[PDB]
Amino acid sequence: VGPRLSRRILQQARQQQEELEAERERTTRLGP
Amino acid sequence: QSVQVFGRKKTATAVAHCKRGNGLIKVNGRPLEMIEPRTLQYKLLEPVLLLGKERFAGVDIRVRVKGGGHVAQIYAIRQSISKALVAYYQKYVDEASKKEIKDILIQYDRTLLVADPRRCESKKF
Amino acid sequence: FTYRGVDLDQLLDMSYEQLMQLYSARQRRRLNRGLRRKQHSLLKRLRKAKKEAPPMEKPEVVKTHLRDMIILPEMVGSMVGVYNGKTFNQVEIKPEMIGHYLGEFSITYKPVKHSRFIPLK
Amino acid sequence: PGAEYKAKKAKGDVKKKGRPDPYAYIPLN
Amino acid sequence: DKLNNLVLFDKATYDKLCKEVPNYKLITPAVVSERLKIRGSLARAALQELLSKGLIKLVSKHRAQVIYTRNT
Amino acid sequence: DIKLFGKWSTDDVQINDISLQDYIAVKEKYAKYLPHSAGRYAAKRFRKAQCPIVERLTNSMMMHGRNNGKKLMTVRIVKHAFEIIHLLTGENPLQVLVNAIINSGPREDSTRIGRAGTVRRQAVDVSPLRRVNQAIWLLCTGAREAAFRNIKTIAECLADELINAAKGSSNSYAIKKKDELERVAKSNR
Amino acid sequence: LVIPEKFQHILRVLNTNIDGRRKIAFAITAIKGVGRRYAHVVLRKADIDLTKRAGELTEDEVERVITIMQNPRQYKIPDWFLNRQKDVKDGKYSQVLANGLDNKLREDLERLKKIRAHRGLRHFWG
Amino acid sequence: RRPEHGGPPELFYDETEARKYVRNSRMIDIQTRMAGRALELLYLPENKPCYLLDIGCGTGLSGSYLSDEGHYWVGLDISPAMLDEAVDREIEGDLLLGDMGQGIPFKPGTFDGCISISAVQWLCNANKKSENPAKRLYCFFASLFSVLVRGSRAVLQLYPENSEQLELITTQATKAGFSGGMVVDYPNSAKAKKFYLCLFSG
Amino acid sequence: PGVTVKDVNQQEFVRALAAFLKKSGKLKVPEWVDTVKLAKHKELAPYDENWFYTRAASTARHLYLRGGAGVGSMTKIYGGRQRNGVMPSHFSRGSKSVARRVLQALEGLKMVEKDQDGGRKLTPQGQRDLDRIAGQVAAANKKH
RNA sequence: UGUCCUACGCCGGCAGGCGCGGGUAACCCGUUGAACCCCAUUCGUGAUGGGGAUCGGGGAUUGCAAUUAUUCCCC
Ligand SMILES: Nc1ncnc2c1ncn2[C@@H]1O[C@H](CSCC[C@H](N)C(=O)O)[C@@H](O)[C@H]1O
Repeated sequence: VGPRLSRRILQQARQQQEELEAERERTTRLGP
Repeated sequence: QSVQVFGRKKTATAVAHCKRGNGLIKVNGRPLEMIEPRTLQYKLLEPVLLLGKERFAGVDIRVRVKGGGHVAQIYAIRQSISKALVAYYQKYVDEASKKEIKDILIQYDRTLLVADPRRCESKKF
Repeated sequence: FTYRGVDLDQLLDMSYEQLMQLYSARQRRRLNRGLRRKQHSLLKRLRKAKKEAPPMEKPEVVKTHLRDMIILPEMVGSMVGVYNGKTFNQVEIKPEMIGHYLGEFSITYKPVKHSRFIPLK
Repeated sequence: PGAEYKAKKAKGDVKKKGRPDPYAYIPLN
Repeated sequence: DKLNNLVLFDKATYDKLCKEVPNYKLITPAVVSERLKIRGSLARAALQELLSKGLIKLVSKHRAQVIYTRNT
Repeated sequence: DIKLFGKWSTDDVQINDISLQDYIAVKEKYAKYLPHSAGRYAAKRFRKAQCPIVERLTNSMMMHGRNNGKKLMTVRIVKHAFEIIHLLTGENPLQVLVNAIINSGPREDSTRIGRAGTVRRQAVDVSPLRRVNQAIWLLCTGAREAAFRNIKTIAECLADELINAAKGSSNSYAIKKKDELERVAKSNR
Repeated sequence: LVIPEKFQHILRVLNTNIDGRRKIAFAITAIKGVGRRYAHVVLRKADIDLTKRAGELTEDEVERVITIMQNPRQYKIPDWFLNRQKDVKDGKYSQVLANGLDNKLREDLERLKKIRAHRGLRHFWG
Repeated sequence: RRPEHGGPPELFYDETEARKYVRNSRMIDIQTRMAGRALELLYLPENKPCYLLDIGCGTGLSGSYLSDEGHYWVGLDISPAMLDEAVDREIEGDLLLGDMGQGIPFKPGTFDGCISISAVQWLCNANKKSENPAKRLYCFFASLFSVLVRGSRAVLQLYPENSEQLELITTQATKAGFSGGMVVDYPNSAKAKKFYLCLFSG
Repeated sequence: PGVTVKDVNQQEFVRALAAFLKKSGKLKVPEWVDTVKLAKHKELAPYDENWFYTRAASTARHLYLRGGAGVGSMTKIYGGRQRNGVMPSHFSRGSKSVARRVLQALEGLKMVEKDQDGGRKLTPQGQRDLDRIAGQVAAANKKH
């Protein structure tokens, strides 16, 4: 395929996987 | 379990994700019949009409496209939909079904599985 | 005479900061940007020439190179010798030249001003 | 064949003052 | 020569439309205006009238071309 | 059945000319849904003979500069042209089209040669591929110069061009231009 | 529809002929001083349906078009939208249409000639 | 490309080419511009109406320029479509239909001059087996030399495609007894380079 | 099981959404609505007299798709081709005040609020409104 | 592409103003929301709602300075 097209394919194929796995306030205190 | 493929045109790259389902096809979150150039609607529906509505009933495909243009994306969408099914029928259905899908899908139009190796030519001094 | 519905006599009473709206957009920007020392000195020289002149003829001619200085309403009646690069043009400032510059009354260029064979043998 | 009307510094045709506007006459045989 | 197509229906040609145009085998804004000598603005405005009155079947609707047909 | 535009069938199209069977490509293997395919039909000699006949029609209406590139507009036109051809005549618009290519092909042409001044003509015969290359060109320039400045839409100028050519009428631009090419060739044996 | 019984083929507005076949938004543009842009907002302020031709407008609504386009400022036509802004002589905002456009243009020519400006001299010589 | 590549003049200048020739802004300009130079090129005396020949008249643009300058003329052309457009323009002179390769059908010693604006080069090509360029050029100039009165002049504007057509026209012209030369206006320009055969009988 | 915005025709959705906003009567329509071009590259004013509602409807629909859009982002959406006389054409943005006054008008409808990391987004009540109207879009079109 | 690219908020109808941030950069502009293209509306063969030159009046910006129109916008 080549360097430029494959870079966009791999980046796009990764981002479709993440929105399958996807389907608060930070802990300011450390001792409960 | 699922299968993750790609199909391409000049710069319009597609990725398709197919798994068990009831037969819904989505592109960028939209159905296959709402993709914007309605003149080339049959190019989106060729792998569905060639194979039949029953053959796609055991799979749900979700396609993402980025880059290219209005008709370059349609040629990449129809490639990765058909290429996703021939990969899914290979790994989880017997090869006899995969051979007969790959047979009738090449004799119609060779660009549904093997990509077009045409890209813009650069200019040199 | 009226200029923008304002006669000459209270236009002479009128100061600079309320002359802003009576001029056009170009002259309004120029007056905000200020007037340099070159045109302050010239305005005094027209004021001096109008001072000592006899009150029944036009004043003496003032020669200058300032082609880019707009004509304020107090300049009317003056004798300005404006230079086109070759000679000084003597222009008498009528009250109808208020919004205009001085360079366009001394034109720096001249107009341009621009038998077939018949065989015998 | 019209060589006296040819402009040296530019491709085209330049007029002369003694002679008429540019032309070329060649007789027959 | 120059076209002096009418911009509104007179009494003679309005009857000529309502008894002849729904039997042509093709009805189009452009083919009506060539024979009835009317402007194309009314040539399409007369056909949406006939469509609402049910005298004509619609074949295609498009921003560039509109195609109409007889009933039977 | 694979139908053109979803409503035109390629089964019933019968080509009457023996010479043009290999080159008018609309039959069961070349039946496609749309005249858009983006196929590489000009990378090799006689590759375009296998191109479907309607795609060659749409590629030839992309002409005269301002329309160079716009193919989605030309497939729009041939879609509307076939729906008018069915209306006026009543049979398959593909059958009307393949009769037009047959009747608009010059069977004999002339070439221009000249050694010194004397430019004369000799009549030569026309290959079966150029009988199609000339026929599509004459129908497309027939419909283009038909309207260009009147209220007639190109969709119904192209329908009125293909219908007249299939009838063999002299009202066609293609038939009138074909016959004068035949008339010059007869005079220049 | 049909021609009304009181349809006008030619309308006499501001001593020019206004064609009645043309649509009202663009038949008004035949008079000078109004264009495709001024005549659209004038017909919007008059509350006149723009689908009508210029021929079937009756004597009522054709006269309130005139008193709008001759007198625009009391119908909220904004000050920037007028062609004749602050005059040289009497600085006020107006919209000159039929002969006022030609007279103001002529007056702007002879003003530049009398003062012998460069712009007025090159108009004279050219 | 060039109009002569299309075919015979009777078929190329058909009904549809005749219309767009009339409404052709470049054609209306330059056809009369060359006819002004070509009428001036034959040195005929002023204040004297003459009788001229308009060979290859076509639409009659060059014919109308003579009539507006006080002359009278007759036009000879081969295609009926350009002759029909000449009638519709309400021209003054007479019109004749015929091929100048077959001869000009007039009595000897008739015309005070002959005018030609872009018609001559249609004889250097023969699109019939019966036609020969050499004999059709000679049958033109021999009949022209008969019909033209002695001492008169014929000025011919023509559009050659190479150097050989200029030669092949000239030798046929000088073999019928004509004397003169070639007048080239702006001989080293491109748009204004016009060729003029000035021919006169002694 | 409920239909969403993406599952229907976007052209039919704007016609339904603008028809909804007009019937509510709570949009704040500015006074210069009948006298302005809504882009510097236009030759004329909009043909439709109620152009503000369809612009308002198309603003909400575009904010649903990609949130965080400001005034500068929406002038870039609605820009087009400026034919610069005899010079070659270029791309020019829309008019900023029309884009701004729409976003103020949607805020008065309690449909749009500002975003802490940028421009504007949709209200949780806003997205409840648009997804309901997509129900009537598909019911009258896909079920007929 | 860049320390000159710009995001966002407010004002004006537009050119354009005021404020506050990101980015020496596969980090911000920028998911570079480009134009033809696609779908609806009006126009209807008319030098016409094609074509825009040449002009008149006004407004805004950069500059020591805009006159012989720096440039941009409106009628
Ligand atoms: N062999 C021939 N004999 C006579 N006329 C001929 C000819 N070949 C061509 N012509 C004529 O030459 C004409 C050229 S058209 C030019 C005519 C004229 N200059 C005008 O513009 O009005 C055509 O009308 C054609 O009819």
